[PDB]
Amino acid sequence: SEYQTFFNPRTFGSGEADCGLRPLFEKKSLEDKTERELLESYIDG
Amino acid sequence: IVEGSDAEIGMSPWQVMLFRKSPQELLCGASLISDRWVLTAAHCLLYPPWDKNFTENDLLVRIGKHSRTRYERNIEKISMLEKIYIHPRYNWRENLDRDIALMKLKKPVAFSDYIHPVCLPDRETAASLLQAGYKGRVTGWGNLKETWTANVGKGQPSVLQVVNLPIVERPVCKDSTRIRITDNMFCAGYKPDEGKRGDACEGDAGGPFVMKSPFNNRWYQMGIVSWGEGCDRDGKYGFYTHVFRLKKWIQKVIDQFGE
Ligand SMILES: *[C@H]1O[C@H](CO)[C@@H](O)[C@H](O)[C@H]1NC(C)=O
Ligand code: NA
Repeated sequence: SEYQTFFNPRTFGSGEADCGLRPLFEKKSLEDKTERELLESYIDG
Repeated sequence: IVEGSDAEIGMSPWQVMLFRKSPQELLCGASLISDRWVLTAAHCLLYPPWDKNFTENDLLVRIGKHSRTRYERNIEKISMLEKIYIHPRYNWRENLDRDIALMKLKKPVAFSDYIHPVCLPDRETAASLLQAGYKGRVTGWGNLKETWTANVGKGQPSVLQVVNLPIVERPVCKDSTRIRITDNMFCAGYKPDEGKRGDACEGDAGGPFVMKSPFNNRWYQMGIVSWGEGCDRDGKYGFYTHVFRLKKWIQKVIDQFGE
C-alpha cells in the first residue's frame, strides 16, 4: 500500500500512516457490501 | 441521506457526529483525519442567519457511533474541542464558497475497530479519481426526506445511512441551477433518466464523500457534504466542498496550531 506521508505527527497526531484502512474490512481482507460498485466505476483511458 | 441504506458496522469508522451542548442536539456530520483533528463544513460552525455562531465550548463530537440516538456503551467516544478553525475566505454573507473548517480535540481519541481516520488525497489520487461517472460514497445521520409529518411520519434515520453516487460533469452541475458555482465545489448524483437515485440532505453537512483508491486500497475523503436544492430532486445535484483544492489551507492550520 504505497501511501505518501504528508503531515508531521508532532502537530497532526498519530494515525496518518495507517489512514483509510478499516479494521473490520481491509485489515481483515474482507469487503463491505457495495464497495465493488465504486471500484468497478474507476475505469479511465 | 435520501434513498440510501443502513451502513454496516465499522463501514465508516472515520464518521463523526457534531453535537450542540445546550440544547442537546445533532448539528452536522464531520470526519476523523487523525487522533486529534476533525474536518467539517464551515456553515455548520458559522452561519448567523440560521442560529449558528458556535465557540469551542458550545460543542461536542461523538465518535465511533452507529445508532443515531442509542448510547453505545464502551464503543462510542465523546470529545471536547480545544479550538475551531474556519477558512479565512469563507464568507457566509455572500455564499458557501470555501465551506470548510477544522476542529482540534482537547485530547487525542483512542482508535478501535470502530474508530479510525480516513486519508486526505494527494494530487495524483485527486486527478485519477475526480472524473465524471466515477462513484463516491456519502454517509450521515441527516434527514431521509425533505419533509414529513412530525411524530407520525419518520424523517430521521435510526442508524447511520450510506449511499454511493457518481460524480457529475461540471457543465451539467452549472446548468442545473442559477446558484453560482465555484471551483472549490463539485457535484454528484444520478441524472433524471437514470432511474436510480439518492442524495445527502439536511443534517448531513460536514460529512465525508469518500472514494476507495484502486492503487493502494485506501479510502480517501475527496469531498465534504455542503449544500443542495431540496433533496434527491430530478435534475438537481448535491454539492460538495473540494477537499484537495483546499489542502494547502488544511496544512497551514495544522503545523501552526497542532502543537
Ligand atoms: C455571531 O453572533 C451574531 C448572531 O448571533 C452574528 O451576527 C455575528 O456575526 C457573530 N458574532 C457576534 C456575536 O457578533
Ligand atoms: Na437529483
